[PDB]
Amino acid sequence: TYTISIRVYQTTPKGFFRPVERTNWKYANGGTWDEVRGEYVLTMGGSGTSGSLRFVSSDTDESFVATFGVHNYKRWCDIVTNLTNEQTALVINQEYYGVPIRDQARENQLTSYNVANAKGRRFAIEYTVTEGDNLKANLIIG
Amino acid sequence: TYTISIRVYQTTPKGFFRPVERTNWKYANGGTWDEVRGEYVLTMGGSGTSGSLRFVSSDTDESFVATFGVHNYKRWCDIVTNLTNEQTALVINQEYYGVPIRDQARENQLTSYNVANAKGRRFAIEYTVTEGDNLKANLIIG
Amino acid sequence: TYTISIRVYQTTPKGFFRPVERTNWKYANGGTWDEVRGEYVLTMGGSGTSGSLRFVSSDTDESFVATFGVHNYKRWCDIVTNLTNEQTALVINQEYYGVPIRDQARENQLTSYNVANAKGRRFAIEYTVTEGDNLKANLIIG
Amino acid sequence: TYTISIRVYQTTPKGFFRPVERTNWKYANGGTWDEVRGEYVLTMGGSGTSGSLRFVSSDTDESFVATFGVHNYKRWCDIVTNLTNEQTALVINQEYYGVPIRDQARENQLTSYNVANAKGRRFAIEYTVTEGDNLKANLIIG
Repeated sequence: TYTISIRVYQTTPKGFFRPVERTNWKYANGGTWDEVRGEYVLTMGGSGTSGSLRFVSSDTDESFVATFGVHNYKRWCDIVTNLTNEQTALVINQEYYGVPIRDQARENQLTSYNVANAKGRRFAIEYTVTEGDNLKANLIIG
Repeated sequence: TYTISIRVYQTTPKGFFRPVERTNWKYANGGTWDEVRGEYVLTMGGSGTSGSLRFVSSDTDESFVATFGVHNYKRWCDIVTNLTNEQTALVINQEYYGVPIRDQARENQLTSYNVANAKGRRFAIEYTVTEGDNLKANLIIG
Repeated sequence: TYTISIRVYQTTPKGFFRPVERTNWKYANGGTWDEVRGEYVLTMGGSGTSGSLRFVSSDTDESFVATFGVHNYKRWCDIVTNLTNEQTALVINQEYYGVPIRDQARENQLTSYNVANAKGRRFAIEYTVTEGDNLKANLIIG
Repeated sequence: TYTISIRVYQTTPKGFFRPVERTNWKYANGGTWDEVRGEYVLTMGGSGTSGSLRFVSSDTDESFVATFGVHNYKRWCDIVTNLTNEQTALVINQEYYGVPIRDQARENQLTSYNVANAKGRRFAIEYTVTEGDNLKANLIIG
């Protein structure tokens, strides 16, 4: 059993990102999202699946989907921003298992990733514990 | 803009269902899930989309997905239980837009629905406000 | 270190009780409230303190304070209802350390307790795990 | 009726502050805490009362209590850090109605306040809406 426990950091009072969606991919017996001691915890039965979180800032018309998983026993992550209204986390989560560019992001098995939106704001995932059964990550909103 | 505000009633202290997933379908400019005063609020851009909540009772190996939406300007709902390990809310929500047995349920535009799992536990949705932009429902776990 | 993990059951769709307050008494180095996997978790460094939760049903003008703690290495609980507007959880929690009738409730070290309000609705605390470091309780709203 | 809607910004991925306590003072018919769209909402019956939030970073042995209220029809705020183990939000909130050094802070009716703990970490409250029934504030953790 894997857990990925995520701490969210909003670094500037410019805009306000709120959680709006949390999804689980169907592989490796699925998985769950729990809130535990102020953290978002993704639990998976083993390697080969993932889950996504979407955050929205209605004040500034900004949003992103952050995806976390394990591929061949190594943690991975990605962030997608500049979302269309059709790009919910339900949509994005699935793309990592069929869309070549997204497949590659998962295959990269990154301990850290960052991307900025068209408005200039950067988002980052940083795994602080990168090995073992209880992985930990910071989700940093710039 | 539509909202569906959901109050969850867990009625029986045998097992414990916890929220594990909340999804948004991509049609009608998508949507969001918010927690508001102890309720789950699904907000949608217009008619033709939906969102799902999955609950799991790990103590008793039980689970269900409850889906809420608006089809042709009328509210709808459905519950799926006796889930396989592959049937996350991400999977189930999407099935309402392509899978015949799910399409028909959506097209029924029900104000109430109930189902029992193999263990005999009843799950129910009852809309308490069935008209207008701001709909309300009870989700009752038996 | 003690934890008391509380599962809330709302047994009837009549009214809707929502969480509005959570307090920690100052003895035995205080304590904390956490949300963990859908449960309310009170953590205390040792015996001799407590914490309170207040729930309100605005629909029906009902409310109660539920208090949980450990006294001389035995768990205790109490519920106060028919609250005046001045009886917040901050107020009620403290009364178990100075008010004779409340002191007695704590000294009783109950594994279960129930009380009904003037409107006829009953509330109950039921400890399902009554011994050890990780205590568990059902909070049942009738 | 007053509301104070609070957005929490945790700006630095060194340590992690989690919400552990939320209290309501007894004056002006008390009040409630609600979670609304990712924000903390303190609702009060009238002028002359307050509510407190405690946050703890267990990883770095840091904590603070942030208090928000209305005094003589003007909003006020304060932060207390470098807390002893006995100083829960239950304790701190009550001190604003009897303890001279706390009374004076409330009477200042501040729209903004900041303080640093012994480790040099800054905590700040800034009201973004300073007039009317529905007030807004940022709680910024440095």
